[PDB]
Amino acid sequence: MITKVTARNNKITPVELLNQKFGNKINLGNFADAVFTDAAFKNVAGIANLPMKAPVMQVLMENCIVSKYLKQFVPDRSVCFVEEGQKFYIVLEDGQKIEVPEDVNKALKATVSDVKHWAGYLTEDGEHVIDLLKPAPGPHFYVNLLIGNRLGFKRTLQTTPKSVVDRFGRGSFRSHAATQVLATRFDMRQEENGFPANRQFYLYEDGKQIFYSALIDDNIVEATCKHSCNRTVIKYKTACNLEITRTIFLVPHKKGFPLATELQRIEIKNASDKARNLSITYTGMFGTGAVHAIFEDVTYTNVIMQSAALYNDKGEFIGITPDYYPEEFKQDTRFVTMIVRNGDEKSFPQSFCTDYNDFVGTGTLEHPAGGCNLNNKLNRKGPGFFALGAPFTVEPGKTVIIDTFTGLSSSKDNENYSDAVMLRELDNLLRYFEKSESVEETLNEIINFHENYGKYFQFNTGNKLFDSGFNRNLAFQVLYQTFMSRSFGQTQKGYREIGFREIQDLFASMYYFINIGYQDFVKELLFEWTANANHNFYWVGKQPGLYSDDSLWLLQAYYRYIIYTKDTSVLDWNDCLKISVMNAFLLKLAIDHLAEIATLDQQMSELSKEVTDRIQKHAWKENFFARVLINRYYTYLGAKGDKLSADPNIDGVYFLNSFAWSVLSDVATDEQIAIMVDVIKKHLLTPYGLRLVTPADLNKIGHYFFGDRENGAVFKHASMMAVAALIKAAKKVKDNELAKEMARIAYFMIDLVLPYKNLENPFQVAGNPRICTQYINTDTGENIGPLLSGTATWLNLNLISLAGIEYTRDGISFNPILREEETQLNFTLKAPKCSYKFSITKPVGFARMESSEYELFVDGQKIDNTVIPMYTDEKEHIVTLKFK
Amino acid sequence: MITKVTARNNKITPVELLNQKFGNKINLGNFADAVFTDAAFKNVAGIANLPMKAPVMQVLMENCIVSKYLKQFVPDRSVCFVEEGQKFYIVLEDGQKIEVPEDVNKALKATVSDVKHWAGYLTEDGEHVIDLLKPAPGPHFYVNLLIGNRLGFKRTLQTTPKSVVDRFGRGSFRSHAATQVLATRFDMRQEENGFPANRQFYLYEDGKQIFYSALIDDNIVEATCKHSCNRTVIKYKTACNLEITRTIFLVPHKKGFPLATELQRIEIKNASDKARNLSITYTGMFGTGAVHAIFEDVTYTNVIMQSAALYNDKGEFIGITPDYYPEEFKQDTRFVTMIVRNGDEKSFPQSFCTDYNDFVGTGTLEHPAGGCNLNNKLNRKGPGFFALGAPFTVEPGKTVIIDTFTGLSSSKDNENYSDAVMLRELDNLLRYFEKSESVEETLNEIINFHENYGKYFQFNTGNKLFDSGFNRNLAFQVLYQTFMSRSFGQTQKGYREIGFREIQDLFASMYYFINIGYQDFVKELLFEWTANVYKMGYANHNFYWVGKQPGLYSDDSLWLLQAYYRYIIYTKDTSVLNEEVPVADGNNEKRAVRETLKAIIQYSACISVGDHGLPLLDLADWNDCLKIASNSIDGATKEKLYYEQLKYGDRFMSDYSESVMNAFLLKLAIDHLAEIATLDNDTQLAQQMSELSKEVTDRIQKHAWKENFFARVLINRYKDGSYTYLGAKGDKLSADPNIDGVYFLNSFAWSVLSDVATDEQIAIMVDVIKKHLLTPYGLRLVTPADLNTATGHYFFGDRENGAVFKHASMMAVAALIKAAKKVKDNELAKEMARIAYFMIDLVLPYKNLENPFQVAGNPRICTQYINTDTGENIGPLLSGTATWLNLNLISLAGIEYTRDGISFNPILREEETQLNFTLKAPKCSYKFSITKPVGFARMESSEYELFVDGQKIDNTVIPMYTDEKEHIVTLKFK
Ligand SMILES: OC[C@H]1O[C@@H](O[C@H]2[C@H](O)[C@@H](O)[C@H](O[C@H]3[C@H](O)[C@@H](O)[C@H](O[C@H]4[C@H](O)[C@@H](O)[C@H](O)O[C@@H]4CO)O[C@@H]3CO)O[C@@H]2CO)[C@H](O)[C@@H](O)[C@@H]1O
Ligand SMILES: OC[C@H]1O[C@@H](O[C@H]2[C@H](O)[C@@H](O)[C@H](O[C@H]3[C@H](O)[C@@H](O)[C@H](O[C@H]4[C@H](O)[C@@H](O)[C@H](O)O[C@@H]4CO)O[C@@H]3CO)O[C@@H]2CO)[C@H](O)[C@@H](O)[C@@H]1O
Repeated sequence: MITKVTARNNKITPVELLNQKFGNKINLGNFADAVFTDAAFKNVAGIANLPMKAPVMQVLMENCIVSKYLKQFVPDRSVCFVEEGQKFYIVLEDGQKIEVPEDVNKALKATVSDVKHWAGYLTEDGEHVIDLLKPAPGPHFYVNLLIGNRLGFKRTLQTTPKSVVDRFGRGSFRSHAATQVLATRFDMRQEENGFPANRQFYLYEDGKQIFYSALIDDNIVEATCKHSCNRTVIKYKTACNLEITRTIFLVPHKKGFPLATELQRIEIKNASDKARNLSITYTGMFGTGAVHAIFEDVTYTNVIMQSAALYNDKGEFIGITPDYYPEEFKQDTRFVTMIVRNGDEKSFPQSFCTDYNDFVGTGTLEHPAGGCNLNNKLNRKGPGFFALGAPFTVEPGKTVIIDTFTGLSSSKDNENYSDAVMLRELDNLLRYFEKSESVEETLNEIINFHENYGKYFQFNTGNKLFDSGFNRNLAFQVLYQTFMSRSFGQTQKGYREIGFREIQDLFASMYYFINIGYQDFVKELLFEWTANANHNFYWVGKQPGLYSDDSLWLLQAYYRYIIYTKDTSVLDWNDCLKISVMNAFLLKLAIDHLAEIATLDQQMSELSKEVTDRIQKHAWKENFFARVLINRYYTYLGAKGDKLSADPNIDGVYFLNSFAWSVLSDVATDEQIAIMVDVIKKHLLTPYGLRLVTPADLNKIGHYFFGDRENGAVFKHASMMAVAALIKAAKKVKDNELAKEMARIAYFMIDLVLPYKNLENPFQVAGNPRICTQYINTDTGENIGPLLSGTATWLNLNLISLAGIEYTRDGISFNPILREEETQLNFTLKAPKCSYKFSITKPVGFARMESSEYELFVDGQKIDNTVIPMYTDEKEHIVTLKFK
Repeated sequence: MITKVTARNNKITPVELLNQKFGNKINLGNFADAVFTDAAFKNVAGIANLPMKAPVMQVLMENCIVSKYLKQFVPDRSVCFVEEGQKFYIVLEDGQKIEVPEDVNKALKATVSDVKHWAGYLTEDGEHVIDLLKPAPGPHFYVNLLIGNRLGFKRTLQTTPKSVVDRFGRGSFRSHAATQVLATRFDMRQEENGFPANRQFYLYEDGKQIFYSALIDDNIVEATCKHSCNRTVIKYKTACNLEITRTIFLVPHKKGFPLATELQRIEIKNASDKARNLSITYTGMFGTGAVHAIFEDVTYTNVIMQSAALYNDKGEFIGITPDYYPEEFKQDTRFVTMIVRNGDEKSFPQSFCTDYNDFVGTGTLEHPAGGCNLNNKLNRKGPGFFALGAPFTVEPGKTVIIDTFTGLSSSKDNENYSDAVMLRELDNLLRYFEKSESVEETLNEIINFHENYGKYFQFNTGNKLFDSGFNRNLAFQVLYQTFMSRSFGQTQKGYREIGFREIQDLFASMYYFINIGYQDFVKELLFEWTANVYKMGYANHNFYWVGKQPGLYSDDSLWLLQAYYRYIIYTKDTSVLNEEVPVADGNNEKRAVRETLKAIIQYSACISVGDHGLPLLDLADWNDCLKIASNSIDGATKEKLYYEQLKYGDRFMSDYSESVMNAFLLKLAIDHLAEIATLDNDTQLAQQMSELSKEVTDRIQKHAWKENFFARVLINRYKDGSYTYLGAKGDKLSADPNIDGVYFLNSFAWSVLSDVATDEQIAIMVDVIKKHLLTPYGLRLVTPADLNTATGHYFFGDRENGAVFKHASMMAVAALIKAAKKVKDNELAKEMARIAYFMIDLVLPYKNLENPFQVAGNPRICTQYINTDTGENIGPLLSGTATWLNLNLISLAGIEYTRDGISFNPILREEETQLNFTLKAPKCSYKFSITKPVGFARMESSEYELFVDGQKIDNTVIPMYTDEKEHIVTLKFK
């Protein structure tokens, strides 16, 4: 009797119904937004001719003038705007082209001003400049990830602090494990990582509120955000003529500092002719110690703690701390402090509030009722809300600098802990940043650390956006994922520890660490993983012996480390495949790796010959290597004749990782690779990339709609593993025509993963332009989070492998697979005791050493041997490759 | 180097520093608010002489005029306002009383206008009228609880819907178990039960936004909320001259309706001379099916679902539903619908939005950017946000009525479920409420159900606020807690099932149900609880659809007997005693009630006992924070380890700590079933238990009576014999230099309730109680104690560390009232009634409105405990307090059901001279009326005359009449 139309419908879209109605009459261009005027969907309102896909109608409807303008046409009939000349017209379906009124014309020119840049843009350094007024392509697009630095300090892996910062500075900030410094929010929307107050502040002038850092109002003229490598800067310009600048970053560790400390510097310049008397109120919510109780018992979280005030030597209030009664929540101690600088004169906040209800009162968080006058009451209960108030004058031209210090001390660093330990460490901190210049110096310390960390591998291509993306941005993400695994990002908030299989992240970061003299730290990591085999850990281990794969990955870390350093003085993967030929390929590589490890230190050389011939005989099911080999009852899963498909047109399930790992372990013969590549291109290759698996009815042996995650998505970690295999095969195989095709697919799939290209057509693609995301939805092509993904690790490994580098017993095996369009490729490479300056020239077309003729020069002299040795002479070597 | 001042460590308060500075100079009155002008706390700003404690300075600082006025005095020096004459003055500490400016005087008169009513007020019907502008005394004070009605439908207890509504209509709404219809919020603040959008709406006029139901702005003139029995009404009046009225209530169940449906009727009257063209946008967030994932994986909760639109026969959009992919989240199907009425013409919404980001846009939730023009896009992802838009004209004088229908259908009612089942049921619903009058009729159906449910017991005292509080409000809470236990309120949001020991709630509601002809439902409940008992005598600890954790906590089983006893005695219905009920042990096996009650007593008396005869404690008992014993055997560990020793009757091989509380429960359980068996025409089973109680009693009173007080846990486990017991003189377990031992209030209470303690023992325990357990804020649960290695979780005053726990303190009052009727000493009896009435005045919700910003709580609903530092009544609003407060007030009024009928023995207050109440029985009625002179009076001591329909009976027992006529009972104390 009653109908149900879901979002996924073979039905027509607004833009399709715009073309069906106005296609022949007006000129619509390559792109055009539109929206339905009614709930029955019979009519549309649209705008013709945009420079890209964008939600222009959405932003148009925010203007009241345009909404009320359409009232005399919609919803009874359909309409479309058209930009003939510089004056806008409205087209009715009954012919007439009416010239729109001047106020309606005012909006339409302003709205369609810079649609090509609505998603922001990248600098030459790969920083994302964002406009706070424009809409987001998705929940991760305007997000930045910050990280501390605990290198050369006790337990780096567990203690290094971490925080997430969106374009308005919103989010949350953590110390060791899941310990919250600022409150994380566990609500219905991805967009809300933190409690809304976190990091925000108000400014008042003579009683009235004139500013709120999370509210763009009529008084704000310019408002931009620049996300960069390990800091975020947000600028504003008011109509009243103030230039406000927020800078957020995490403090790197010094002797005697708190375990976790986040710094926000707020500059305020008075650009007008007269001086102004203002006041700041800085707000935020501390995270609870009793995180589980937020669900089981919110009233418990409130009664177990109380607010406390902090005072220096001179009896001056400096800030607020939450004080807990239970001993288990006393092992961490939080704080927030403020320091107002006014040229020479440092000062502290003169008022405070610690009850959200009292602070907001009659109003809202954007316009509190009790915001100017704070009541200075310490709350007997939680939650740990705070507001720190201070007045200041700013003379005309001069700038007032306000520095905040939110943070945490902990028993995990200090033996015999108490709140007294936090009090010592907070003093150290406030002493260190006494002088104003101190903060700008520590920032440049951070900036330089990363610029210098990235120097291990630097592409000098023509495309500046690729170079910065790889040299700064990707390098950083791979660093970030070494410490954090998949534990903390925008939407990744709940308890995921450090995962055993995220040792994978080390495979890429290892060479970067060693080359800034942290070979010690790389050893420290290896052993901490080696200690466990277990499936998870942080301080102690969780879900022990759960997954079959975990143990096997460890060998690949040791192998990579040992081979690079010559240091012998050291000694299932799919989370939705509940029912392993993959593990056979891991073990085979693990056996053959340790064979190479032992020689450098006959048992394993023989063993691999047995271990291989087990798989290739029984696991090779005619057309494709199997995935799960059932010997329990249905003979197998993952080939021709498994009898487990959910597609009339496809015979069987085909797992991409069965191909990938057969090649990576050197099991599959050239005949088998050429057969699997044809299977891959038929089914697993889509317009949006290589998908993880073909359709399959696992009920006879889901959670997501088709396209998301496991049900047929382009899972980018798995697809980068396939590219790793394709690149390996394109170097080795006999057939050059196959080699060409495998490199064709590798570079095709790389262009769908490189973050910077997300800014080409961003309201379709989304993702994040500086940070690799998890998967591409195969209905929309939308890059979906989280921002923590093995994609980056393997994207890093792959680009370098394409560039030619491959570390072996004798040194570097150099075998570059350039793009068919590229004629030049240049990159600097570092080694522990030397450097290299690589430079490859080739004619247009496919070229590799196994087929094409070439000359290979190292410091003049011309080696026919493709291996380049690891020099220890402390000098930049010039390597040149000329393909004929 | 750096100092740390905590809230509790902070020496002087602002009001104390106001008195230290202005005490001798000005007159400050009994009450006065103040605030510190600086962070060092050296100076204060205050207002002298308020009619009660109130946060007046807070509300004063919201006014900009007054904030800037103080800038020329604070923060360097201290200040106080004083109302000398009708002009306000500011007093400096350096003498001068300066007359404040006229704009500052304008505010101060307006602010201190009605401080006596800032927390609202109660009507004569016990409805709480609330002002949306004034601040709340606490997070539960302006909250109301709503409940559906599944009586005479499949699985009442599990399927009855429930919702919580604050003064702005904010909150969340649930169907069976923890299934969310509207989104619950699991955040940092108690104040936020729901997603903020839930139940709110906007109104627009000619492009602009002119209203938001959760924002009082300059355009709002009047804005009040009236919380009542099972509905909430919120009224507004705008400057532009609109009279907006929201009415929220849950629909009672009809044939073929959805399992859960919530109705909000929005009336909008145009009081002005000209007609207006407006539009409404109604918003809300559906609850996720994947509730766990909100914490573990928020992105999962979003991708597993998508929005869907609903259309009727005529191709007209009616509303929105969230559509899930996983089969496990397809077993419930949600909806929201709207119907705009404009006299004769009913209509549906013309637009919609389902992406929070698109709807809010550049703005905020209070002022969305995309609010007037909705984009009609179905979201491919969650979460389940919705906005339903409709235009309408309202002629001058006429009213536009908008009715919403948010709700849920489910497989738990319907066999072979799909989304098609929800679609059938939504049609039924929208057919039923087609006519406009229909909704006002179903409301009056609800109102009448409760007015008529309450008629079981009605006080007709002088105090109207007491009467309505007991007759309407308490009655309702006790109903609400029968269905919901402690599962769903404002702050009680996480998974708590139906607890076995919350059968206690039935003890009070039972007599109300039977007297509206739902003796069937009362039987249905009894059996559902009884089901969870095993063939042995132990039982499960909790349940919802299936029951779990058998014999885990030691008390649970024993409470069931008190339910059966109370039911049987009231109805004389031994036919329940011979009925077969599904066991929790194995197979599809039945056993008779007679043996299910025989086994329960046989377990706690013979099987699971210790050294000195009394029952074992296993893991724990009634106290949820008394974890002690090492290695506790489970109910079916013992059913496998009782078989091990033997290779009925003989005791279980252990030396575990014996719960002395459980000994009193078992003793009453044994003595109750003794009374049950005799009435079940049985001389043998009565003779079985009659002897048994004599043995069961003399076990306790000999070994458990530790000189000055009955013990709590009798530890019989340590070989060396250091620790002989817990809970008396000489236990050697106190954490107070000035007190010898731990003293548990429930050890007193249950010794009296089971009729174990002699009059000598009661008089001794009452002196112990008054020394330590009696505080200004009531009877506390236990004295300080180093039970050690677990240390405390709460500061002193909250919950377990020395709070006045009101469920436990009402159990103590039950004992005090019992003892005040029976005992020989009238001077003791007097004193025990003195304490009973003292503690009752700290629990009755209506008295919270006397000094509410100190006391908080909630004026219509009993809360959990009183903090003994502040006197603040702390939530949650679901508490055994109400159940026992109900039992206690009735027992004080004289009523006590026995074999022969009503044992009438009233303990009036010493101030009261009159007391009248109507009582209902299954086949008759009573009109009680007691007159006495000022002073203490009881039948055991004072002389009296007792009249029943004229004639004067010397027998104090009044029989249960079956003549269908109102009997007049009169008591005159000389
Ligand atoms: O394997 C590849 C890669 O995966 C990354 O792993 C992800 C998976 O991609 C993803 O499918 C999986 O998701 C969970 C989800 O987080 C849970 O919340 C959800 O829980 C359901 C449960 O399944 C139901 O039975 C129950 O009724 O409700 C709950 C929700 O309340 O289950 C799904 C899977 O079934 O999450 C994985 C991460 O945990 C990894 O990061 C990477 O290491 C892997 O290599
Ligand atoms: O006994 C009287 C009465 O109690 C009511 O029960 C309440 C108790 O009053 C209350 O003290 C208790 O509080 C819990 C709290 O809800 C839990 O969240 C919490 O959890 C801790 C845990 O203790 C730690 O070990 C762990 O590391 O962290 C979590 C928090 O993340 O534990 C406290 C107790 O210590 O809650 C009880 C409700 O279950 C009952 O309703 C009533 O029946 C009793 O008569």
